[PDB]
Amino acid sequence: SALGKLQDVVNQNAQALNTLVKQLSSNFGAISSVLNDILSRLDPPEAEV
Amino acid sequence: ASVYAWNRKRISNCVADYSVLYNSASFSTFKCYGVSPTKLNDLCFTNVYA
Repeated sequence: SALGKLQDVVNQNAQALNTLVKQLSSNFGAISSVLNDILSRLDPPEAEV
Repeated sequence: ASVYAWNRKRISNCVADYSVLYNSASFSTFKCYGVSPTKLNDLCFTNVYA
């Protein structure tokens, strides 16, 4: 337990990157969270929305 | 059938050809939500309701 001041520094960075990765699984209001399905399912004039 | 007793048909195990439907000019209204009609040929679906 003495090296907590050195362990939390790594832990916080590990949390931040993980939350950044998790943001790839959000729709943000769109119809799908993956960019390939939108291009493979919608017309070019419409998918830009 | 009438409106209050509308029918429903299962659709599965199909080589579905939507080109004939879209290319036909007999339909006054043809509106698709969430899918582009020209892209209907590429996609695959597990089940279809009519």
